[PDB]
Amino acid sequence: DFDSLSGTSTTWVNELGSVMTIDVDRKGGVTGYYVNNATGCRGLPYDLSGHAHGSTIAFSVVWSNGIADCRSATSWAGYARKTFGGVQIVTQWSLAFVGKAGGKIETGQNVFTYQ
Amino acid sequence: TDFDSLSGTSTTWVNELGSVMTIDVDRKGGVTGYYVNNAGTGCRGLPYDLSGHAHGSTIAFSVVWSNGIADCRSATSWAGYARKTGVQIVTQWSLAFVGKIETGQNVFTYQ
Repeated sequence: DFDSLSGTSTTWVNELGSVMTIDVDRKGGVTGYYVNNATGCRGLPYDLSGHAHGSTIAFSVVWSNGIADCRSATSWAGYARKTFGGVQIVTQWSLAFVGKAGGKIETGQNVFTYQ
Repeated sequence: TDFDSLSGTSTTWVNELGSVMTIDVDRKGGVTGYYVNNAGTGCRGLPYDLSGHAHGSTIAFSVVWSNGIADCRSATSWAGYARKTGVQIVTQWSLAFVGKIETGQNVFTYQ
């Protein structure tokens, strides 16, 4: 349950080796940071914010940190899935970026495992 | 113009389903405000908090559908870009509920 992360800091990794550390407060506020391993802005920390309640969570990263700006933003929505024994976050992500052709939106799936 | 131009401002946007959001962009591009689902659906006609971040021409924000009044056991995230046509935000959304995931597109029109 995301309410069980109240007052904790936890690190999670997805199938690409992208990592996030999320702090969930007593009201379900989510702060932390994300390191992308996919793409541009690889290996640098980006600020992350969102919210969790019950079995669902959502969080956002803008890919600009004052070092590398990938002219893009990603948001994730997910649900908690308990594993034999652990808990994973099963997400769908939305990506927006501005390139030569202007704005483009993309989508995919990411599963985050608790470390 | 782009989201940097909204720093220190509060603005209202309406999507093609007639749902409404108000976004407050702080001086560092933090986004806070409220979302009202008007679609059909649960958690309808009540403000939910939204949070996210904006920089340049892109924005990302999310809503967890629990506000201490109605809980729809779900979370929606949007990522989008600002487009001049009027100014619109073209978004892709992801919705996670119960566990299942749905996706779609919303276009928000500045009021």
